[PDB]
Amino acid sequence: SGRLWSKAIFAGYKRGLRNQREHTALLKIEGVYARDETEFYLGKRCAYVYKAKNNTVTPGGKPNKTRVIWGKVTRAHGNSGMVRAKFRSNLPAKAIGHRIRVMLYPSRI
Amino acid sequence: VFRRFVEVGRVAYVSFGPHAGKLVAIVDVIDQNRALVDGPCTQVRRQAMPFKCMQLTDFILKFPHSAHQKYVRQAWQKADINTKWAATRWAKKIEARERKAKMTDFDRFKVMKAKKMRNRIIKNEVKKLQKAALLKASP
Amino acid sequence: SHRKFSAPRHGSLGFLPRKRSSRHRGKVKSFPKDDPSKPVHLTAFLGYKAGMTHIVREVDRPGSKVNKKEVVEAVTIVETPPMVVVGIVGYVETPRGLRTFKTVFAEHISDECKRRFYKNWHKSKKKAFTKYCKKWQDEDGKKQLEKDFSSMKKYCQVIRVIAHTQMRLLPLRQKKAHLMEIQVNGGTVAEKLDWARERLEQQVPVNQVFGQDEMIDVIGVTKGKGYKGVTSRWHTKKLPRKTHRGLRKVAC
Amino acid sequence: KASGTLREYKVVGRCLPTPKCHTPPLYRMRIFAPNHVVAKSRFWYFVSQLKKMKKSSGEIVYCGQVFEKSPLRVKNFGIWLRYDSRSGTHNMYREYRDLTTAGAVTQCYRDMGARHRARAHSIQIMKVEEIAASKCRRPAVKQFHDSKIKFPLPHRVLRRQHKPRFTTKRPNTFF
Amino acid sequence: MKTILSNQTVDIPENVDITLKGRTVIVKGPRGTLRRDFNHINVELSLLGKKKKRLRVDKWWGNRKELATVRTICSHVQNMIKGVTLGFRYKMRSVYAHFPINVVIQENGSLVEIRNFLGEKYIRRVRMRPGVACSVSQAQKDELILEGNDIELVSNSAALIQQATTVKNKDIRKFLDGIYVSEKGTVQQA
Amino acid sequence: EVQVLVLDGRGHLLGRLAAIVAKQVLLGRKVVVVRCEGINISGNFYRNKLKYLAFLRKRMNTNPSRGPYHFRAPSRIFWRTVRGMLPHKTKRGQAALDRLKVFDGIPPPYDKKKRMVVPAALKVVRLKPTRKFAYLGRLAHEVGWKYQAVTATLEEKRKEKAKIHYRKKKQLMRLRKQAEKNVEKKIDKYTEVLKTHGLLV
RNA sequence: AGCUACCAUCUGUGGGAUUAUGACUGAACGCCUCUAAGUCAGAAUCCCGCCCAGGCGGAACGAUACGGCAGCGCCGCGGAGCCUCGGUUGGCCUCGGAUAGCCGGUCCCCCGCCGGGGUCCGGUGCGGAGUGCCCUUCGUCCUGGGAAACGGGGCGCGGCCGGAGAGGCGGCCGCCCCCUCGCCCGUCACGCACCGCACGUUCGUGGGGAACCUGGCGCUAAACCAUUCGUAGACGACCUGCU
RNA sequence: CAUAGCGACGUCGCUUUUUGAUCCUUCGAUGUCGGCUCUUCCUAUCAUUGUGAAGCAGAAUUCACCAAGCGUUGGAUUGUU
RNA sequence: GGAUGAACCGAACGCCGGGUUAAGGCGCCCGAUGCCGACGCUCAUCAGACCCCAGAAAAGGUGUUGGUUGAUAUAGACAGCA
Ligand SMILES: [Mg+2]
Ligand SMILES: [Mg+2]
Ligand SMILES: [Mg+2]
Ligand SMILES: [Mg+2]
Ligand SMILES: [Mg+2]
Ligand SMILES: [Mg+2]
Ligand SMILES: [Mg+2]
Ligand SMILES: [Mg+2]
Ligand SMILES: [Mg+2]
Ligand SMILES: [Mg+2]
Ligand SMILES: [Mg+2]
Ligand SMILES: [Mg+2]
Ligand SMILES: [Mg+2]
Ligand SMILES: [Mg+2]
Ligand SMILES: [Mg+2]
Ligand SMILES: [Mg+2]
Ligand SMILES: [Mg+2]
Ligand SMILES: [Mg+2]
Repeated sequence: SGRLWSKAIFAGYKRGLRNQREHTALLKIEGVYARDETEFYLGKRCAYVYKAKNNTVTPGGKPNKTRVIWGKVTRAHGNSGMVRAKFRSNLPAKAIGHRIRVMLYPSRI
Repeated sequence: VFRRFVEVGRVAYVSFGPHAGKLVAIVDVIDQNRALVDGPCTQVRRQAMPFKCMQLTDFILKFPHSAHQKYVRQAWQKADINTKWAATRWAKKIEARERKAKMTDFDRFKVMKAKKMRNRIIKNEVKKLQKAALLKASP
Repeated sequence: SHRKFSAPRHGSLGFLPRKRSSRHRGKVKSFPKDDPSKPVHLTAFLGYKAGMTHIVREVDRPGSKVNKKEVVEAVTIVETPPMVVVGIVGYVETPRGLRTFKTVFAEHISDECKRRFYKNWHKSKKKAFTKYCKKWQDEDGKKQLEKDFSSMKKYCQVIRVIAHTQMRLLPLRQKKAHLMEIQVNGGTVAEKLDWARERLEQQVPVNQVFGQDEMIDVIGVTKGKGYKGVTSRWHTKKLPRKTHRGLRKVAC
Repeated sequence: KASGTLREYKVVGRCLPTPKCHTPPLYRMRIFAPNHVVAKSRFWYFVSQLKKMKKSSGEIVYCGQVFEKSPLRVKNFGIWLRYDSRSGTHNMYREYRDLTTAGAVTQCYRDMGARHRARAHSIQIMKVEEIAASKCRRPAVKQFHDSKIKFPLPHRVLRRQHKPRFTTKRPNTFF
Repeated sequence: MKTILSNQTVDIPENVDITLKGRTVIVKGPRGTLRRDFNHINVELSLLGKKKKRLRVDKWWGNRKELATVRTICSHVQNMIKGVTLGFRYKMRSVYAHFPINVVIQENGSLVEIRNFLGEKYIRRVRMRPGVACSVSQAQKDELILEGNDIELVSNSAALIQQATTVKNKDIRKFLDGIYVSEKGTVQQA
Repeated sequence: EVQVLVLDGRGHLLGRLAAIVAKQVLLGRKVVVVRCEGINISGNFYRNKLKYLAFLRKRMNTNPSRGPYHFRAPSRIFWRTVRGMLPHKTKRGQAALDRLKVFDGIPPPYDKKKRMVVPAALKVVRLKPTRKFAYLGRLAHEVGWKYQAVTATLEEKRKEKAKIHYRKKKQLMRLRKQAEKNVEKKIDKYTEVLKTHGLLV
């Protein structure tokens, strides 16, 4: 019917120059390029959706190749509209530069 | 080449800053970067203001430099700058931006429907005009 | 510290990949710059080094010691049977260089020319260009050929002719002919295409390409000498007789 | 001494009374400082230079900000100062145009830093005075004394270079 | 210091007209048309009157270096007016001690051959800039006349001739030979 | 984004555009820079040519065939500049570098598409009007590039075709304006909705 | 014979931007000034050409496997399925450009009925606007009013044209076969309404590989070794020949 | 005639092709002079290209600039540098 | 943190989650200015760019920018031409 989630990019992990804190990730939401625009997305659920080789059970559906690592936006990062996200398991490094969905679920509007 | 000038009595539109979206009059000039600025009828009290956040309009008021609020306000009210401003294409472009921004979901749906029908009618007329212009045969 | 006496370098670094040539024929690598004011002509030819001899002639060099004098000069004989034109290649200029746009081959490709397309001619079924030559007869293939020539006419900047030598006229063992793209210079693209098209299947003698007492360039592969040391390869100085592990070497 | 937007302070101090003078004289200075703590420190610096006073042997009886008596009027400020260069000390007279005296002194500090690389600890502001437009001496200040001043804004640089970051239309600089 | 405004005005004679296409000045007069663009300078050009034809050059908020360009543009425009009304004529004299410099003016005054400069057998061929005509004066025995509409083109051709006739490997204070611009003036003397 | 971002190289500053492009391709975005001969470099031409000649001088003394590869085409120069801002010795950097295409002129896949512009890299806004600059095409040509003339000829043909297409588009838009004038009694009902909600002033 | 020697003989090359420098016009600084803006000439230097090599870089073209069941190519999205790789979740089909200026439209002059100029009229914080535009997905059934009815659909055929920089694309006609439906506002009720819940929704008939069935139209080849050569050579490699 | 070419008294530097000063690396070892051979690099340019200056008439020479493309040799004595 | 580094700057250490800082930073590599940051200075045909620190002096410049002192000028300066 429609997209129903905001597009975001897994830009990278929270890090210094030479230290990397993989437990939290940095997301670049499309169209959000200022810190004051990020207040809408705080607390929203976010998902890293990908495919694999073996079938896994799908809630309310038949098993397929789709797998999800769930998470949520925790706070803003930087002045340019980055956000920080905590996922149930740390995001794999192959997902850098790939799609994250921000799901609008815990709505406050 | 230039047509709009910084000068006493020139009406400027504030693009950004604390007074964004308001009209002011230039009362005086300070050191090439700032201007003594006064909107008595647009709710901008007299203050310094950089030239970077100004966008000059076509209206020029006639009062001497560094006059008081009384004379600036009479110059503004006589030959009303508010209505003459709202009549311009600039002001109603701003107003159209504002009312497009404040449009709700139901309003977006209604605009989508109206624009759908409008575009279809216009496209049919364009096709008719194209076929009417395609019947040319002249050596 | 600096070397004590100055001496020029041995050998030229302009020929550094001092390796076996990847080709046996010797490719042109630069054709003469094309100017449309000239008449349509070919820019190169293929010959075979027969041998050397010498001649006697009188010199007409004023102010020289040998003016109006007899000289004996060595000459090389290059046997040049007529080339046979069997194809046309169009090239188009791109911001990545010249690229081959379209190739059109003539009907009736000679047997010695067809030998060039086979590594083992003896075992071959001789099938090369057999289906291609059929398109010079049907109406559809002829229309496609006309479209190819029109595309070359309107899109190609330089054109070249495929020409092959005639092994059957030479005393050599080899029967496999030599193919070559020879550039056609001197006109508009349409004019040189018409000229090359009328020369298809035809013979071009060497006197139609080169004239008397003009200076040309010869391109070829030199005589092989096998694996050689530095003394014979770069002509470095031989080390003294007292040298222990060998003297035909570069010391440092 | 660092900076910000400077403020004017009237600082009045005196020596502590002793059984040599029960009423020592009161001394007043204008200090242009970021805040009252720095203002008191600079007051002690200057009165230690001029009189034979110390922060320990004296006290500060008043330190209050001096508000501009006409912040809505453009006026010309002459500033007499001295500063240490890399190779000596020089006295300077500089002119500025501003609504506030403190703003003019801030302009002076920035301009000295820009033109002479003079840091704020090297600069000693010794006089600030509003001057008549006929008493001005700096042509960059004098050229704004036109009752019919008029100039355009010739080459207006786009400052919103990242909203949008990517666009089809190239910017216009003529307005 | 940035100066608010620096302006300079050039009067245009009645027999010549000036057209502005941005910063491209087209000056059309009795002797031809001179066209020159000043797009490398950020100034404002305007034609003021419909009566006496003033052309004003304005520079706003210019520092010392770019306030120097206003009078440069004005002088270039005045030279264009002068070229299209009176033209430019440069008179050169050939000076020599022993070997006479033989000058032959080839096709339509666009080529100059210097033959016997310092007695050497090299023939100097100098090609005039387009629009510049060289000729041999009928008033003086050793004199070239270069005539044209563009002062820069005429003087550039004169400099080409002068630099072509250059003594080398000798004391030039003693070997004074060569062709030197004697005077710069106009045609029609008006 | 998900589409290919096509950027016109004309009027853009080299390092500014290269920084923008490098960040874009590191964010997993397909970027295609066309007309790389139109890229500008701040500072006068002799200075920029001297910089590239110093780059030419830097070569491996023992075996120059292994040394730095000095690419002479403007597209390859810009590609190497972007590679200098990418972490090209890791897999992430190599993938980001793969997501970038550079061209001299505008090739047929992209001459029929709209081209974006980066204002933060534009010379007109990033450079004072009195400063001097160099053209990447001219610098490349004088430092070893061979295809300045043929690229210019093909660009001129492309511009002629684009002028024809633009005339067709103008004629179509004039016809559309005439159509809107022709049907207005049957259009004003929806025109009022659009005007009410701010579309179509 | 072969190899070989300044111990014999032959051959060895063209542009460009410019350095130093000398100048032009010209301010700054009513003069002057090679310099500030703008120009000129300029070299054993520099870069390129000529020349040597030719990328984990491309192009064009040729031939593409049997006389026996024997392999392959194209056409049908033709079917039934497997194995594997995953990304993505509407499109924009394009003036050239200037920036101390632009854009649009229109009457007279010139060039093939369309463009270029000169007017004139508009817009310019770009609204003929990428802060934009287009498409817009719940589906049907009664059922009226408007848009259209010179209209939409054809993985339907046949024909034409344009596009070569990497055209891998796009456009237009003729025949035939459908429905008067799809677009807006209304009338009318219905669909699993799966009892609050995630990976839903697209590209997509995705890419790639083996294999089965089903038809049609087509093809019948080379490379390498072995042998020979000696224009080649440590060995490989290379140039060759073989009813 | 200070400054074509030089430069006293003073004074500011650069270089690491001299010789020192030091002793950081190497004493379960980095083969220690010169020559021969061979390649490359530097410029603080001897020659050649293009220039400027002279107490540059010409010739020769001298000073300086861009400049390291190219060249800088055969011998007697000496282990020699 | 200073790219790199025994000693510099910050800070000293059990295994972790969240918040906030130091010194240092925020075009891209590379987290962070994608602020409509402020005012000036500066063009370099060897520009400049951050403690230790990793290169420079005396002496000059009619490049430009400020400042100090002095002088001339409608009783006509200054510069040009005579
Ligand atoms: Mg030597
Ligand atoms: Mg021995
Ligand atoms: Mg002499
Ligand atoms: Mg020899
Ligand atoms: Mg003059
Ligand atoms: Mg010069
Ligand atoms: Mg030149
Ligand atoms: Mg010790
Ligand atoms: Mg050992
Ligand atoms: Mg050893
Ligand atoms: Mg030197
Ligand atoms: Mg060499
Ligand atoms: Mg560290
Ligand atoms: Mg460091
Ligand atoms: Mg400390
Ligand atoms: Mg923590
Ligand atoms: Mg850093
Ligand atoms: Mg970052």
